[PDB]
Amino acid sequence: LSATILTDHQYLERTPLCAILKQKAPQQYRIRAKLRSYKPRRLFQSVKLHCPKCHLLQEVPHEGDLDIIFQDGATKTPDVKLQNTSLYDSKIWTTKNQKGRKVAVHFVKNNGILPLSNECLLLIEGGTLSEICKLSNKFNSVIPVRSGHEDLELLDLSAPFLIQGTIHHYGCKQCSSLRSIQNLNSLVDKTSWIPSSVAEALGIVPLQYVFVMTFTLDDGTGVLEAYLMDSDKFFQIPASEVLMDDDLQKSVDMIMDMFCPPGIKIDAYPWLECFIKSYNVTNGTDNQICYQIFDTTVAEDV
Amino acid sequence: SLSQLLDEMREDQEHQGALVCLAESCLTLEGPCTAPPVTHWAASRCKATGEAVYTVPSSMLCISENDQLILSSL
Ligand SMILES: [Zn+2]
Repeated sequence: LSATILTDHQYLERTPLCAILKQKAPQQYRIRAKLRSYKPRRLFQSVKLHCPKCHLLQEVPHEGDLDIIFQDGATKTPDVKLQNTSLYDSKIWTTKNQKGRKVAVHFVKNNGILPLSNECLLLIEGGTLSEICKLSNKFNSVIPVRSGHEDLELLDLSAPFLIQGTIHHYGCKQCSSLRSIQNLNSLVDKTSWIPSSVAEALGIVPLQYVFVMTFTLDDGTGVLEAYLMDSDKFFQIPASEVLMDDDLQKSVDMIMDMFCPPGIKIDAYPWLECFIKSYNVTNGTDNQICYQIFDTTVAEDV
Repeated sequence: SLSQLLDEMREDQEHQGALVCLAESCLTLEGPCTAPPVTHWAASRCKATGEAVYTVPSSMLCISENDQLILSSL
């Protein structure tokens, strides 16, 4: 008998939106209203990448842009290696019929021995996005790299620094000064590949996939513009994986369709009992009151 | 016995041989390499050429430090 539930703050009492809109900020309330309006109307452009430190909001790169970057990466031949292969082994394929393309797969060694594919870390040069995709769905980790002039270095941070399954991991280009691949030796846990510990060893500060949405709620006393910025709590759908799977993309399509069924009246809309926080934003000596949605998630909808 | 065949063999190479192997299973080194799959969200992100796409200024989401200090009260 309510479409979204609070995950905390259930001792509070419901505040009407007319009372909130004239109140001082910051303050935290408990509301329940109906979703009259929301942006974007096109949900595929709701997934962005928040940098947890510098609070950078940016777009998840396009897949076609990813496909071009790796297609362009196929060039000449690598830097081989050197007495450097103490951390990893290697195997260079020569391709026929592709302008002399020669990929370089490098297998990270666990304490000196090589592991199984389910706990291995791959290092590719000149791979194509599709070949990157299928490598990721059988191996544990795939880090696309290039041959620097001394040691293997990462790509431009437009391309992910880590790929495990359907999750591409991006580092913030503005607050992450890189360390090169041979700093992965510093890991004490070289069987479990924690993206946070790979990013830390590389000096990469990772971005966060978060759904960014704007809601126009209405409880009958006034409408409110509540922002929704969350990673994997609200929809119970991880924003890290959503752009790589029909089933999760489809599932958030129908959840918004039950919040706001387009085609019928708002009389038959379900209530959204949310917990919001108000705060003061400044754009000069401008001063707005705006509201973020917290501690809320859908219930019984999978 | 192939179960036991693997035991009496150099672990280095069964690990070595099974790694470069699923890896060459994934590469398309024979001619034109294939085209990656697209899900219906990715295919329509490449045709949102009109307006400004939905994105909020990070000013409106980054809660101030001094208003967040207030927010952990009561
Ligand atoms: Zn940053």
